[PDB]
Amino acid sequence: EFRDDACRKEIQGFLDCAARAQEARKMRSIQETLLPNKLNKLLQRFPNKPYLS
Amino acid sequence: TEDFIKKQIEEFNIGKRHLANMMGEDPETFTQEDIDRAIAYLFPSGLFEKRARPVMKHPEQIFPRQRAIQWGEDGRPFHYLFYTGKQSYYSLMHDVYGMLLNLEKHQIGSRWLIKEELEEMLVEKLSDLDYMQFIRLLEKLLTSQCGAAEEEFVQRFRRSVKQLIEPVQYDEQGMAFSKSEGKRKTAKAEAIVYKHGSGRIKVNGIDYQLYFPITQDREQLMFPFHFVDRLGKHDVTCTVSGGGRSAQAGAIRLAMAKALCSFVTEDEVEWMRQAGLLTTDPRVRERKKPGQEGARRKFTWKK
Amino acid sequence: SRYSPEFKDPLIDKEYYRKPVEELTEEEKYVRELKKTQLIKAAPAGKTSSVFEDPVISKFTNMMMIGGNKVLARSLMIQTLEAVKRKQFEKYHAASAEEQATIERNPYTIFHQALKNCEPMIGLVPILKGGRFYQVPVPLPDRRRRFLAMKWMITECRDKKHQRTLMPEKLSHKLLEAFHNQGPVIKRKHDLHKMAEANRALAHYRWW
Amino acid sequence: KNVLKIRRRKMNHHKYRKLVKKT
RNA sequence: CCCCACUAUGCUUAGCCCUAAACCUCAACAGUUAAUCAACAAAACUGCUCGCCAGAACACUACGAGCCACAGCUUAAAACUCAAAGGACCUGGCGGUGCUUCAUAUCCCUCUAGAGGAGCCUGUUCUGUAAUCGAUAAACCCCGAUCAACCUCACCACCUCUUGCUCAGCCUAUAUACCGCCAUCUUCAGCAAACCCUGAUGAAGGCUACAAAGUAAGCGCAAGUACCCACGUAAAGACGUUAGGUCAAGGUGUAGCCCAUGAGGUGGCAAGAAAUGGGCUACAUUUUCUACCCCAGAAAAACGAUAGCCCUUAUGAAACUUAAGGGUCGAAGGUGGAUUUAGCAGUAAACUGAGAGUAGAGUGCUUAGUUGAACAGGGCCCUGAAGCGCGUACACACCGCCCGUCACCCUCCUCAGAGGAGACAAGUCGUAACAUGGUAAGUGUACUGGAAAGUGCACUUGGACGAACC
Ligand SMILES: [K+]
Ligand SMILES: [Mg+2]
Ligand SMILES: [Mg+2]
Ligand SMILES: [Mg+2]
Ligand SMILES: [Mg+2]
Ligand SMILES: [Mg+2]
Ligand SMILES: [Mg+2]
Ligand SMILES: [Mg+2]
Ligand SMILES: [Mg+2]
Ligand SMILES: [Mg+2]
Ligand SMILES: [Mg+2]
Ligand SMILES: [Mg+2]
Ligand SMILES: [Mg+2]
Ligand SMILES: [Mg+2]
Ligand SMILES: [Mg+2]
Ligand SMILES: [Mg+2]
Ligand SMILES: [Mg+2]
Ligand SMILES: [Mg+2]
Ligand SMILES: [Mg+2]
Ligand SMILES: [Mg+2]
Ligand SMILES: [Mg+2]
Ligand SMILES: [Mg+2]
Ligand SMILES: [Mg+2]
Ligand SMILES: [Mg+2]
Ligand SMILES: [Mg+2]
Ligand SMILES: [Mg+2]
Repeated sequence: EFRDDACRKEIQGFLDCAARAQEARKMRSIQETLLPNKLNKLLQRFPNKPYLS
Repeated sequence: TEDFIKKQIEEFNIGKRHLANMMGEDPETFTQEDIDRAIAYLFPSGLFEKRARPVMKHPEQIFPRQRAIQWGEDGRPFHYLFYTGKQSYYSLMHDVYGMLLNLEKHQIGSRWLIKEELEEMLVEKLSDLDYMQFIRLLEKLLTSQCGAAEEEFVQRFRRSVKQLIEPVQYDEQGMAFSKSEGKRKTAKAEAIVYKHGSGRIKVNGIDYQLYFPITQDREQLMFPFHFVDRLGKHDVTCTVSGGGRSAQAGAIRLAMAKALCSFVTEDEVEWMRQAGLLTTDPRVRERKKPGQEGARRKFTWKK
Repeated sequence: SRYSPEFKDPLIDKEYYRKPVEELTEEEKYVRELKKTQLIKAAPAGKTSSVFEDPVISKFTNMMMIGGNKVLARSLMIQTLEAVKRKQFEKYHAASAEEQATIERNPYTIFHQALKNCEPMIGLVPILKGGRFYQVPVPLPDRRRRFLAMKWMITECRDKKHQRTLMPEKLSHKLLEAFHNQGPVIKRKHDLHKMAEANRALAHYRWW
Repeated sequence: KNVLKIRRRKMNHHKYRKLVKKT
């Protein structure tokens, strides 16, 4: 009957899991910040030549 | 041109002597500050922008830095990097790179100048990325155990970068006190805090609990003394005017904290500053703008 | 914001400022040294180092405020606390010594516990997948949970059902009900949880 | 290339088929 | 279009039919890579041969002819009509366009307060009157007006004057001739003369920082300045967009009136069937009255009008109609639907003054001040913004273009009268095509349907699938 009194362990697990999900989002974002930008810079350094120079 | 600058210099000297005569001052000891004061008196102009007011300065300060001709009559440019178009900047880069090579073979008090400072040094126009590259090179030079022979060069691009305790006075009866002032919104308060006291506070001649019947305001008055744990130790006399009850309480709080700084230790003063007791709240009412209800409230849009 | 970005919010804790220098880790000493050379905002007029200062009650009073009448809001809050304490004292005295062990008389504790009980664990947020929004159940941050508890309490008090009943009495009665895990606020929290469970089938519509 | 010519031919053919069916 | 059922049909046999975007839209054979080559595409050519082509549409058509074909296929014209049709690109807009990243009171959720519900004030639209004018999506709607009893006044009715206050006059038309001052994106940051280069010297384009053709004076931003800081608010905000507003601030070109469209005088309209916009008042208990300006006492079905009626007073020559005060009455209403406004801090909200203009007149406007909050964390359906791309039959630029039926008139052709084509040309019903054209488009063929067209089978890209892994 949704009485939180008799579901404390499950509620606490749910809350801690949500907190860990937030932490995972933050750590994943910072870590993500090879990158397409770096890869494009390297390709620019060594670009394709479909013509004659 | 250089001849024009020389003529301007001669005219400036003649005018300096004439102005010394006009002001009756001695031409020999007649300085630039005196020139400025005399010109301000003679040609009073209230234009807000100081650069718009009359100026009689030396031609060096008046005219900008004119980059000299970089090639002789033979047509051959003087500097070996002239054709790069940024000869000064590239010479600097080349020298720094040479220093880095030499170092590689052999082995809060300042800041890096701004791009404008570098441009003025080189009398040349640069780019954001040029400045960034130069700063990265200088950073590498610094980190690479730059010796005195290198730090001498490095410093050419380095630019240099606590509550004021009021004096303690003594009343006619010899008891020590400190006086301070503080403004909040439209309320100004002057507070006198005695070295030894029983915590009594008299505001405008009225005891604090009667002047500030609001528990919030009395808490504000308590906060300074309570923080440094001196409740009941100092007596206080405050004269406050302007603003409402809350603004007056805040102003008295600021004045009391500033005065109490003198009677607390330096660590206590720094702690109060970090707690915000000593910082003047800059938040003041924003002026209403025409065509909108309030400072930010706009008239209800009619799509 | 009249405060430039350089300005930092003041910290108000006599214990923190009196902490021994030896107890400070390298990073903590560095933080103190940095703050020695930082700009700090002026202490807001809402908080002080008063040992009796309660941030939760301060925020509740702010939420209860109407049109910048801090005086009236604070008066209502103190009246509510006094009413709660008086009711608890009456019950304590009228109660037997055995149950007096359980009867609690600290109004601050009663208020904190009532709010914590009312805090809704899982909320319903609109989530859009494929162009259609649905009320997906979702975990809530602690800030949102506390705010929802306070807002439900205040709105329940402000409802017009209790006519000619002063806000101190209304709020004290509702707070006691919540503390004993009863009343319209707890009913509303359970209703939110029930709706979330009913819409449990849409949980996967969330992506974060 | 656009298909304007194909569309014109298609419309003409559709009209012709409809006319033949009609008559 | 989506879902279900089922048939011809797809299958086997024997005949017919002989059409496809039957396209690799690139003929067969032999040869060359040298001095290139409109554009794009799949580089440019040489020799030889066959077939084919000669403006568009009429036209995968009519006739003639042939055929196992009978609503068919192959070959295939002409008359009337037009100055174009067309192929490839560049720029711009547009996309119910792709990916990525954002919006910081901002597009959605989230916080606060509101509007949308009642009365009133007021603007507008409508109705009415003899009775102005202008704005009238954003960017109008307490707007021109920091203001209408007479005046203001440009309106209507009547009367009056004619070298007229003016070396006349005209608030007469033209903001789609203008100056003047402005909204608008703009809550932007780009605009750029003068040069240089790239494209075969086409319209056009000009970036990579471990840098690859850009340099740029000037303008804007920025900087500087007012306010209380270096923060914030102001101010500022270029080139242009909407032929955006104003010929009624004034002037001003063109046109128009001159015994009147000019001038003067008296009076008079400026109301509400009703809708709608903004604001004020409330719906109360965090309330109402009293004292005080925050330690009170009462009220509490009463709360609630600044509405109505009566009286007085202020200004004025004129007051039922303007304002203030008082008396009288205590009305609708009980926190309001989808929808929608503002706000990121001394802000929202509440409260208190002052000023502009008037003789007097606003709940309006400008502005000083007091108290003084909550959320500020997630996302991309929609709005939008940027970047990089894709498509493009649009170029008056999607409020675009354009198809077909039906009826609207002439030319020509076939025809026993009726059909067909074209042109002219405004309509009616849809939105089939051009953007992923909102179901990708189309070829052949079959059935179906006002109508474009829909669907079935195969075929084409003259569509895409975002082009390392995810
Ligand atoms: K309302
Ligand atoms: Mg046709
Ligand atoms: Mg094939
Ligand atoms: Mg055919
Ligand atoms: Mg035929
Ligand atoms: Mg025939
Ligand atoms: Mg908004
Ligand atoms: Mg209404
Ligand atoms: Mg008008
Ligand atoms: Mg109009
Ligand atoms: Mg008159
Ligand atoms: Mg009048
Ligand atoms: Mg006239
Ligand atoms: Mg115009
Ligand atoms: Mg600026
Ligand atoms: Mg501005
Ligand atoms: Mg216009
Ligand atoms: Mg107009
Ligand atoms: Mg006239
Ligand atoms: Mg009345
Ligand atoms: Mg009178
Ligand atoms: Mg009454
Ligand atoms: Mg379509
Ligand atoms: Mg389609
Ligand atoms: Mg098809
Ligand atoms: Mg069908």
